[PDB]
Amino acid sequence: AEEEKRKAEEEKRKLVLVIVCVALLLDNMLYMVIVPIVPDYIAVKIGVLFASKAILQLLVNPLSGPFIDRMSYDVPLLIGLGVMFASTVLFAFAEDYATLFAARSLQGLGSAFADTSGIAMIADKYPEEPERSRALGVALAFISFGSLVAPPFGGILYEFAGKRVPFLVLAAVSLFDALLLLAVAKPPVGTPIHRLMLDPYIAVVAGALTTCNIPLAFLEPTIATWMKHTMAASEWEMGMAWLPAFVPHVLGVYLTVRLAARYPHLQWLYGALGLAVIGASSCIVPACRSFAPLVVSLCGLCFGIALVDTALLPTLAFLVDVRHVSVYGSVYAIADISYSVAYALGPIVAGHIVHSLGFEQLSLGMGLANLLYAPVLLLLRNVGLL
Ligand SMILES: CC(=O)OCC[N+](C)(C)C
Repeated sequence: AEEEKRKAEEEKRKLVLVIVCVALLLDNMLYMVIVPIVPDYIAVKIGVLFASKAILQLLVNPLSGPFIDRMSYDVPLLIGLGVMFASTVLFAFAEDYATLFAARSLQGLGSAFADTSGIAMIADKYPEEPERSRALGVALAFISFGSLVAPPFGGILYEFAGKRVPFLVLAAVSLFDALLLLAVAKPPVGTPIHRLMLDPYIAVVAGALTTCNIPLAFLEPTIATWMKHTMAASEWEMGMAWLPAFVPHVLGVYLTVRLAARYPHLQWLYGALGLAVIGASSCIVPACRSFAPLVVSLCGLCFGIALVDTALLPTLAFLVDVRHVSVYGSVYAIADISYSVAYALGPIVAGHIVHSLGFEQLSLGMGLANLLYAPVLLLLRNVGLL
């Protein structure tokens, strides 16, 4: 009678959860597999390429906020996966420099239309605290799986085949996922965004996401030359250095979901612990001389970003549910802005800072920026009262 429709609605919930998580996995695969291929095909500006992706993702998101607010979620998710498919097909036969440039900018456009609406859709069909925390935890777990084990197993199959075959196969996989979303999904006025910068705790979560995401923006185009300069830097362990930093991320997301379920007041405290672990994991970086201490420092850094993201995105959706209209367009767009600011300031400025100032000084300044934004989360003792 009723339980038939309830189990059908549970299937329709879990199915779009698995589909959007696989879409996010392929998205982060496509972000992290392209970066060792563009310097092979040359013939600062490479930083102009990557920061152009991030700056186009920055410029679309306030303009795109009302598009997810004023309309539904299935249409921008379909637009996002379609633009991402077109970008991957453009990367399949990207020959000149302008081809790579336009393809990377369209990948940023697909980011702005896909990732924000996907994290909104996962946080829309769970209007309750432990299930929303579990769903966002599994979403960030697949995002971390992509961004932290996909580039080695993409580069391995890049070595002995080329690039024309596997990018077309992976774009066909992404279009297969988009057609499955079309086959099963079957396709109020919200709160504006120009007031949300004057909304203070939204701004606190935005600054915390930016300071959380700043080490992976200022270390991924940076640590590679620091392998050759100081470290022994074997190729198996230079290419696969980010592979062991996956299991602490899943351990951190399980700890954060478990401490968010058993405790409704310890989101922000373990989030400040996450910022503290990010700051300490940035400060350890000069002291490492051999390989495995650097590995465990990167593992601590990914543990910290897992804690911070899983403790603050349900807090962000909770704050939208408390104070404003229950829509999820512009506020995860503020979250994506908080990603794009760090990933825009990263690749251009990091190499010039290291070549001018030094790498130990940059790492200490980054750790001090983390640990001095750590007393900004003192204010979040007044959220669970609401
Ligand atoms: C590459 C990217 O989209 O940044 C978010 C991934 N994360 C949460 C692991 C840093």
